[PDB]
Amino acid sequence: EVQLQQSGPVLVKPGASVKISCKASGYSFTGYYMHWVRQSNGKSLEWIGRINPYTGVPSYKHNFKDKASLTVDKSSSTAYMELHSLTSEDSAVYYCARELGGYWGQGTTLTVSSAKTTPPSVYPLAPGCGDTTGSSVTLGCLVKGYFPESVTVTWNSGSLSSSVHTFPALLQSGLYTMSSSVTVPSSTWPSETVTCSVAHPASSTTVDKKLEPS
Amino acid sequence: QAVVTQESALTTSPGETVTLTCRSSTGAVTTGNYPNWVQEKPDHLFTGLIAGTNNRAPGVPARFSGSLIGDKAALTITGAQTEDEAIYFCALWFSSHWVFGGGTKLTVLGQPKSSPSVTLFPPSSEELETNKATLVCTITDFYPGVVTVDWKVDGTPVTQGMETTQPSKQSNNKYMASSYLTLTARAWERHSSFSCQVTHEGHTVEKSSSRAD
Amino acid sequence: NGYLVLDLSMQEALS
Repeated sequence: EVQLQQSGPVLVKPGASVKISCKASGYSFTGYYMHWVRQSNGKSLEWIGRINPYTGVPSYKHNFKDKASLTVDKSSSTAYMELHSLTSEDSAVYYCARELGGYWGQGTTLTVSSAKTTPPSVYPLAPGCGDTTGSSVTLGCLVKGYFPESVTVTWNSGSLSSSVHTFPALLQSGLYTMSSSVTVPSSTWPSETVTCSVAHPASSTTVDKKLEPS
Repeated sequence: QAVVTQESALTTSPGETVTLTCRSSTGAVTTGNYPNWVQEKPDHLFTGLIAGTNNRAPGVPARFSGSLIGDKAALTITGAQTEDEAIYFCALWFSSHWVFGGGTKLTVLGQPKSSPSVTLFPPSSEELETNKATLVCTITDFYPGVVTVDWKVDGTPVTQGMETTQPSKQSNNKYMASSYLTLTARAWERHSSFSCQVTHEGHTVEKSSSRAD
Repeated sequence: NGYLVLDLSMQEALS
């Protein structure tokens, strides 16, 4: 079977360069072109270029000509893409694909950031004092200003999990922000303890917040 | 210059037939644009479907077929299955480069539709002490997984300082999202009413919080 | 003749 195995995730600082690999298996590597594609949040999918592995000739979209350099190693049947003068706008998921309507690699997540390791600040999300009581109550925890990803939020050492909703992170002001919520019966809070535990292994830090009525 | 446009979102049911289109801003789409179609499933999983207008990739179910309809490229799913719920992109060739469409979110109803549960939280006293203020609007348990979120302060539509996550699938196969309104401490204390408006299936629900007197 | 390198992205449509 065909396999397009890309190299792993990479974090670099602005101005550096990175070389992403794509190891082809299960077919004649030099018998097919190889494409490269970028997926970003603000620009969606963009075609970088393609390379003829037999001749080694690359072709680029005009806007990537000075950003990317495509090469191959015929001996290992691996295609390479080197990105130059990296900026934060180059942060994205990069794919190799033998053909756009066929086999794709699994993607390589590239993060370009000057930010340093930063623990999260955890803030409680609770209803206001003037809130109206209902059969249930929704609580949460705001996790702001951490880097790099990711965090793992746990509520009451895992006893609450069915009613948990943990949301994706967003990049804001060079740092990451996410939030998590849990819904419990009104008869359980504040009568009983509800705590969110936010683990951030990169900073070797964990922060627990006990939810209290505002 | 050449911009490719697809439908933002489409909904169908299991066993029905649905058609996705792909149009070019510069002119009609023809076989000279070699339309390719690719499917994205959650966690950046791309699977090619159609190459060269209508050549189905090996292993792709026969219910997927490509064609040209008028001046547009089309992907037709005859007898959609629940596992076809995904994002579908088209790519067109323009002489010397490819251009992707923005993608179409396809819902294949695997369960009854569900309205969103909306909860708006105020800035915590802890954050206000940092000279910052963030309002959080959590949205859960909506299906199909497409929503629009609008913020209003003192009745004025907000255009800056707000960001929303892309809908993410829940364990029960419904979707969830969260929206944030990032403000300065002074901005928070300088306005009265704050609102999060979430529209789903053309229905708008509202949650508001006003600074008590 | 020679070594043919394919780009399946650019197949001609079937008819």
